[PDB]
Amino acid sequence: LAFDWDLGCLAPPPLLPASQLQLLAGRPLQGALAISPAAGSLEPGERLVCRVSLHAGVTPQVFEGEVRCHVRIDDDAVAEAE
Amino acid sequence: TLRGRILDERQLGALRYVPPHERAAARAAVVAGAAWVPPAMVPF
Amino acid sequence: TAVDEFKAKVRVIARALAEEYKAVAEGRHKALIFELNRSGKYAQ
Repeated sequence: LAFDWDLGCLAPPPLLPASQLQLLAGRPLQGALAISPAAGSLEPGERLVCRVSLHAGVTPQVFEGEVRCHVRIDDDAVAEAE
Repeated sequence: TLRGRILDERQLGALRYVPPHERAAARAAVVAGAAWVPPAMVPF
Repeated sequence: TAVDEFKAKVRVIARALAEEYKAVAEGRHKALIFELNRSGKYAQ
């Protein structure tokens, strides 16, 4: 399974430098969410640890967001096996 | 789904907005540093 | 010694503040305060 990570409204602005936190302006989270594996392949019956880290900004906030993880069959891997 | 409370230092010290479910953790984080604050390097 | 250390650090911070003051009247001062809070340099 190919595992990709997406943030609906939680995306970081294109962790964050402390001096340049103004990039968080206009962003719903007012933080930077990141996950250690952005997109990794995974063998069957293999458990993967994913570290979700939040670096918050200067504005107090209460967030109840949703983070999506997309899982697809690894065509490259199965083709390699064949 | 991830839910969290980014709270100011004053609000944390007074426990102004921490939910009762997590007030113990909030008091812990206030009295004894339990959350990291990456300092990086100062501009000046 | 501590007073001299404070004076030196304050002089450096004030030179940085003067650079930011050059960047961007009373409206200017309010905007600079707001921008410092937004950027988080005020936290440091």
